[PDB]
Parts: sequence; C-alpha cells; structure tokens
Amino acid sequence: MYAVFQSGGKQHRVSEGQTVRLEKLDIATGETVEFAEVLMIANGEEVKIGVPFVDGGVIKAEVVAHGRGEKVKIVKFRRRKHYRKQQGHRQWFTDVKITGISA
Amino acid sequence: VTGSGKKPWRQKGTGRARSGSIKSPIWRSGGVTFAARPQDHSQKVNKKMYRGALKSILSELVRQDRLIVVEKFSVEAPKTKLLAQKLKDMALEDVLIITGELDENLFLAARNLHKVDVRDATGIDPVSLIAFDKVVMTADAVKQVEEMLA
Amino acid sequence: AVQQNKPTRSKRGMRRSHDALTAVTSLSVDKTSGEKHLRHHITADGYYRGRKVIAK
Amino acid sequence: METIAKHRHARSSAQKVRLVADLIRGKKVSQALDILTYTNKKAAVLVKKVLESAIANAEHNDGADIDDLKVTKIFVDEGPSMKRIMPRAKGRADRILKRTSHITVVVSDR
Amino acid sequence: ARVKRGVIARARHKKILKQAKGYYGARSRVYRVAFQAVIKAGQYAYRDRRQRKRQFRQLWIARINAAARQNGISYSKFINGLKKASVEIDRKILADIAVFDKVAFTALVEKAKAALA
Amino acid sequence: MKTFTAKPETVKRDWYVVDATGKTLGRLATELARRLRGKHKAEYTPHVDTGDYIIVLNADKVAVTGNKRTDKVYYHHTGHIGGIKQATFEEMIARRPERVIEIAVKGMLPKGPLGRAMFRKLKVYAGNEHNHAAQQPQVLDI
RNA sequence: GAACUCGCUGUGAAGAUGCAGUGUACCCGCGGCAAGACGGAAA
RNA sequence: GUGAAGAGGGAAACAACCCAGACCGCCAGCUAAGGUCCCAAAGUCAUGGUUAAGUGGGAAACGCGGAAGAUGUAACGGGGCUAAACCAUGCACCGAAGCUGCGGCAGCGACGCUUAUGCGUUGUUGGGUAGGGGAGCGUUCUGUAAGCCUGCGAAGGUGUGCUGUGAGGCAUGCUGGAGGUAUCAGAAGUGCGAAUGCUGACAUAAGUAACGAUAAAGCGGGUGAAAAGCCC
RNA sequence: CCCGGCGAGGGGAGUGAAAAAGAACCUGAAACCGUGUACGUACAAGCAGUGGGAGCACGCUUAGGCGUGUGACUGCGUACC
Repeated sequence: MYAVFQSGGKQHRVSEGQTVRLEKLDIATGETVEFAEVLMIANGEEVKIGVPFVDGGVIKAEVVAHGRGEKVKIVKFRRRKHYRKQQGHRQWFTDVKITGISA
Repeated sequence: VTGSGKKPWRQKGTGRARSGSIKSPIWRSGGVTFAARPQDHSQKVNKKMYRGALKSILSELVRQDRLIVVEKFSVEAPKTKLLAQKLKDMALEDVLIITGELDENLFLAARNLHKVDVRDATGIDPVSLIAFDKVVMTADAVKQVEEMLA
Repeated sequence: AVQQNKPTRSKRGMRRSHDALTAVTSLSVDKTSGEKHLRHHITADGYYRGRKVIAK
Repeated sequence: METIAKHRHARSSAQKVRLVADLIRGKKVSQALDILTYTNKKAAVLVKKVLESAIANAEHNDGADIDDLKVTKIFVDEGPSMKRIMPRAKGRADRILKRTSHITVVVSDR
Repeated sequence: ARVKRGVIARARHKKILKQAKGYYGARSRVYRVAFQAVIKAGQYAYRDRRQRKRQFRQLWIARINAAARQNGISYSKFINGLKKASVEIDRKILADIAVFDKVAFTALVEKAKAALA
Repeated sequence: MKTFTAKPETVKRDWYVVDATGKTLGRLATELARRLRGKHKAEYTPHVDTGDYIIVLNADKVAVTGNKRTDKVYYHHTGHIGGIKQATFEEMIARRPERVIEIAVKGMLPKGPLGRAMFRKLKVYAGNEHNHAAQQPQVLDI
C-alpha cells in the first residue's frame, strides 16, 4: 500500500512505514502534519482519479530531523580568458515518516 | 652582493636561460630587489592631540575605578620587604605609582619588582596607563598632574 | 627520431613482462652419496651418474 | 618470533635483483638454496648469503625447527646513487649514476 | 620581515591532493595535471547535474512508451489522455508504477482511453 | 526514491520465432533490431541488455520491393591493398542471405560492446528446421 | 603537458592518434624495414 | 545584430547561421528553432496530389534531360525507406541553463517594525575580458603576554569526521618529543602554474648504444670463499 | 654469541625512556621505485573525466537494503598559459 502526493513541487510514491526525503518546511520536530492532497490509493482494487485530490485519502507525515545535505562544490572555469571561481552549497532536507493511509 | 659582473654562460652557444649576471634576484644567493634601507619609523604627533589623549585616558581611568589616590605613599628605607609588605597591606600587586620628585629610597628599590614600576610626573607615558592595571597617585602629585596636562 | 612523450609505468611494466625467469627443476639425486645436482651435470663432491670420478 | 635478514648497499643495480627475488617468493626455505645455489646470475650470490644468514639466525637466535620455515616477506628497495664523471667525445661532462640495493627479507616458521 | 612559504604550500596542497585521489597516475600525483584535472572535473560535474534531468526524463519517456505499447496506445495519445483527463501525475510515478503493479498502469491506460475523446 | 535499475542476471527473456518470409526488409528489420534493444519491455534499462531472443527463418524468400533487387550494392574494405570489395544484391542473396540481415541490423544498433552484445542474440537462418525447438520457443505472429 | 597513442568521408589557425559517422582489431613482446615526426640536410 | 567580452539546444561535426542571456541545488512540469522508423527522446498520425528516377541525397542557360568529385561505399550522417521523399491543412508529443512552483544565499529601490538599525516582508537584480569599487582568510614579529596550554605530551608531518557560499577553523588515530600562542592593533622580504627562471633529488628513452684501432691467446699448479685477466 | 670472506652489512643480548636515536645517527611530505590485501581488465578505440549503475571484500544496526574501496556497461565531453 503506497500513496502519491506532491509536497515540495515534485511528487513521491511513498508507502507506510518508510522514512522518505522531502524539502525543508516550517514544521516542528514534535509535529505530525496531515496531507489531504493524494493522487492514488493503493489496495487490491485501487482508487484512481478522474479529478485529483481524493477527499477520502489522508496521509500522516511526521518529521524527525532537519539539516543540510551533502557538500557539493561548483567550479566555473573559462579557458584562456582569465576567469575561474569556486563555490559550495549544502541543501536543506527533511526526513519524514509515513504511518497509515486512509483508504 | 660580493660577486662579479661575469656572465655564468654566454647568450649563444648553449640552450639555457637568459643570463646577464650571476647576481640575478631570481637565482640562488642573489640580491634582493626590493631590499630595505635603515629608516626611522617615528611620525609626528600634535601636542594638543597628545595632551588631549592624556585627558581622554585620565577621563576614563577615573570612571573604570582604576584610579586610587592615597594620603602619603613613601618608604622608610630602600628595603623591598617594606615596599611589598606595604602593598600587601592594601592588596595591590600590579599598579603604577606616580608621585612627586625623585625619591632616593623609593627609586632605588624598583627594578627587582617587575609588576611594580615607579616614575616621575614629567616622564609619564600613555603606554604605561594601559598595560598597568591601577594607578596610585600621591596627594602632592595631584597638583603636579594638573599643571602637567593643563 | 626522438620521443615526444613520457612512457608510463604501464608501458614499462607490460614491456618487462617477458623478462622473468623460471625454476630449473632439474635436481637429480645421486645414488652413491644421496646429494642433489643437475641432470647431465656433476655434483660438488665428485660423483656422476652414480659412478665416482676424480674429485680432487 | 620472526627472523629479519637485510643487506645494505650492494654492488648491483636496483633492477636486476628483482628478476631474481621474484623467483623465490613463497617457496620453502630448504628448497630455496637448491634454486639460488645453481642460479646463474650475480644477484643470486648475494641473496644466498642473505638467506643463509636468516637460516643461521633461525638456528642460533631462534629455538628449533628450521625445516618448516616459509619465505613470506621479500622486497628489494633502491638506495643512494654514487655520482662520478665519465669522459666522452666533444669534451662534455657526462655524469654517471651507480645504484645501490637494500634487500630486506623476513622469514618465519608460521 | 621575511616569511617562509613551506607551511602554507603543502597544507594548501593537502586539500587538492585529497580531492585528487584515484585519477590514474599523473592526474593523481603530479600537481600540474591534477589542478586542471580537478578544475575540468568541476566542469563535467557542473554540466552533468544539468544533464541528469535530461537523461532521467529520457528514461521516463522511454519507460512510459515502453509500457504503453502492450495495451495498444502510443505515447503522445497517452500524455494527451492524461492531460485532458485532468491527471496531474508526472513521469516519475508512471515510470515507478510499471515496476511494481502492472494492472494499476493498465488501469491508468484504460482510464486514459476512457477520457481520450 | 531512486529510479529502479534491473539486475542483468534476472532479465526474464524468452524465445521468439519470427518468419521473415514475405515481409519488407527494412521495415521488419527495424522492428527486429528494435526488439533486440529491449525497448518493447516495460523494465527497460539503457545499460542493461533486456532484448529477447529473435529467430529469423527462411531469409532467402524475403519480399523485396521496388527496384531494390538491383539498386543496393554493398561495398566493404578488408584492411589491405586499396581495392574495394563490391557485392550486388542478387549475388548476396545467392551466396549468403544472412549477411544482408547482419548489415541492416548491425547498422541499426549503437556502436559499442553493448551493441554487438545485442548482435549476438540475432539468430537468422535459411532453412525451416533449426535446433532451438528443444528450448520450447514461442512463434510470434506478425 | 597528460595519453587507455588505429584506418576512411567531411569539418577545421586550412592534409586530425583526440571532432560527427562508419569499418577493422585477443593481450604483450622480439628483430628488421624508415612511409608518417615541425629530426640534420637537399630552394 | 553577434563574436570579441555568452554558457545551452538544432544545422552530421563547424566563433560569427536559427532559437535562446547560465546566483545555486532539485530522479518536478510546461515551451522557441529543429523533429516524432532505428541509431536518437517523441506520430511508421489523419486527408488531398505529384515522383519511378533513390530525383530526393550538388549544380545554371537551355529542349524527366542538360550532369564531370575526390585513400573507402563517401554528393542524405549512417543503416535503410516507394513513403520513412516532395506540396498544403489539422491535432497531440519530443525538444535548451527559455518559463513556472518548491528549498537556500547576496545586493540595490520604496515603506512598516520605528530609531547604535535588525527586519514580519515587498517587487526586482545577480554571463563576462581590459578596468574600477566594497567586504573578508592565512603566515613572520611586536604591545597585549612573568597571561593560556603542555612530558596526563608543544611545533611539524600524516588520515577521517564536523562546519563555513571562501581563502579557513574545530577535536581526534599514529609518528614526533619541545615550545606554540586566544582576542584587539601595527609593521611585510606575505599566498605560484608556467617568465626556453635559478639550486638539490628523481624518472624518460632502458638495462638500448657502447665497453676504446683488426698484435690472438691456450693449459697445468699455489694462496684465496670465489680466478680468462693477478703468483709460478 | 652465530652466520657472512680472519670482508661489508645485519640478527640476538645489553646500555639508553626510546636504537621508527647506531656514528649515512632530531623531526623525514612529494616527485621516483617497490612488497602484502579487496576489486576490475586479455573482443576492444579517442584530453581518460563526470551522471547513472551490477557483483565482490570489510566494520555497523544485534537485519531495517548503512558507510568505504573497486567501476562490468552506458549518455555526454576535442589539456593549460
């Protein structure tokens, strides 16, 4: 049983129990937010969509940890024109857990 | 550089670098191009800026509670136990004693104590007021510092 | 006729692969003294094909 | 308890010794002198003295059981080079380089 | 005052040689080739991040059309079927659903054919 | 979640017998080379060879169209003295009909070890009988 | 300078070991042949 | 107008041709030129005609001809196509760093919190040579400093981990075994990738040439661990 | 004390806190040459990288597909001043 939803602009196919990656939100670490936006309900006979956002489906997402991702360097070089520069970036991330899908 | 003007190798004949002298700055044991000369590093200070800075730092030592004025500070004999025992009676270790004219008993025992330094009224310096913690005036030296700065 | 690049360790190591050796594996045992030697050669103590020789 | 036998500054090149030293790697000590004794190179004469040194340290400085030792650690390193000159045609100063050797062979019963 | 450069040059090259690990010899050991090796590797690592969303989009279009031909529909009719069928599902979920559940994607093709015309 | 990458050892491929008798050469050969790629399966991976097994029987009786019996003349060089090897189509059918198929299918595959690895799975024959009937093949109606 | 250094069509600071396509080629040596090399030299 | 001083996609490849101005990341979506038979991502898509020659896939004046291209097919990129070419219409799709949403940083405008100015925020900008401007990292010495750490282990060397958009910093494994130095300021012989730069070491050709006039050596015995060269 | 040539160079004992302080003697990086171990390559073509990624080896959670090395194959990519 999986669920399809869109939180950080990109969609995700996430089952229950799995800790999955999402973008950085303004959510406390002791908060468990609910996503009423769902695009597929997975059963033996699935519930598909003609129009999106099924009312009967809800997703329970809890947040355990905030932080920054892997250090990725960016090198901009131009040959024989006297130009180089180097900079880094560490992207924020959220690890959430999904428990329970209301079919 | 002690050396010669002789070329280490000629211009033609070899496949080496360009050579005009052995005392090139990009070679070993050569002469420094931008080498320094003996030069004085002192620079002019205005008098009103100097005495105004003394007014600025003595306007601050009176506020930071670093300024202690006593009745009569002198020593009986040139004896460092009598000097350090007297400073032990008022618990002062790192101070600057500023006083009146030169004392034969006090100035003779000043060098063996590093943290304790004594001077005269005409030889005061701004660097002696920062590196030292508290400054001890004498009752007679109150009139001398007022006519000193003025 | 002169090289314009530096040969690497892989070219040198793949070039030196044919310079190795192998064991002789020709040691025979003399029946008289019980010591080893080479086939068609003589021993140190002076014995050859079981027959005693000069041995000075 | 291991046996260390090493040789410094041999009269040989750094390359030719390694043609000999790769042959006796992993072999039994008792059959290794049987190989190095009848080996026809000059470098086999030195490493025979190095190996017979290690057997003698396995007799005098070790307890017993000389026969069950196995050659495990063997490697040949180069040392300093001796710098002299050599005359040629057209009067230029040719330098020459003389190789030295460091043969460190460690043998043990296990 | 004379200052030496031996403490900043090698410590400066520690950061370069710790990023020059594993580059076939002279790009790993020799600093002159390793410098342009790290620089040019920065160029390919910079460009291929912008080619990752090209190649994964090519794989998604390949796998949607690759699983749509078993039901007898083309790719362009299936994207128009989902778009006129008000389906907001992107290509990653369509590429992932073909691995696990086949009759789910077959139901997506049949639902696309339902609201096709 | 990462995109699913299939193991090359667990690629469930099957046998497919396709009779090329009476078909267009390039139009069928494009489909056959396209199914040697593995694109017709849902689990396609561009670095995992998921192409099935394709058996082509009786390639000598293929349906040529237009004037292509005379038009196509194949040329190849061997790596020698500069004389070129010419071959008319009516003689290539007469001496080795499989090689014509190997030119088209080999031409429609990408250059590399993977493309020739997909060329290994092409089995084109001239006769109706073969020895792949033991592995329970499934004839493809096309 | 680094090389894990093949041949054809065209491109090209203008005859490509490196570019787009195609074709050949187990890996590595040895001895010669000097056609390719900005190697001396022959307008 | 572009390149000079512009990245990306198509024209097989191709600075100046066409689209299109890259703050960064994202396994999100929508588009321009160009395409939807494979290579190579998407229509073997619908309708009306031409083509018989691979014209397409190199050519004028002229009555499908005029028509000759090069190591190798080699004058579509290649296979190969009677539409998978050519003319027109319609509907979708592929298609860039273009556009939108999400996540983050910096600057310049106008406010509102209200005042040593930080912002609940607001739209906007951020390709770049020559050149100008602002804000920062590290090293030597000095006042701070007869202060701090330290033989329960200093500098240096050598790896991992954390963090900062950066030059860096932090603690720790091992070697080492005696000095280093917080913060605030000043003084530079201050940061290397090249100048056929200089001094030392080390590969490279490679164990390749060569081992020195073409008067030539052979054998026994003695010492020595070992003798073609030396002792007889 | 032993081997080694009544050599050179070491092994063992001992001094020394330490002989990774042995007279080539403080600390000993790199270019260069080696030896042990995990992986890959002997049907494969191009500034040798980068994105994806199969298997193998080792510590972890007392599995929860964690981390490092190796990079079969594949898209793209013609050194620096």
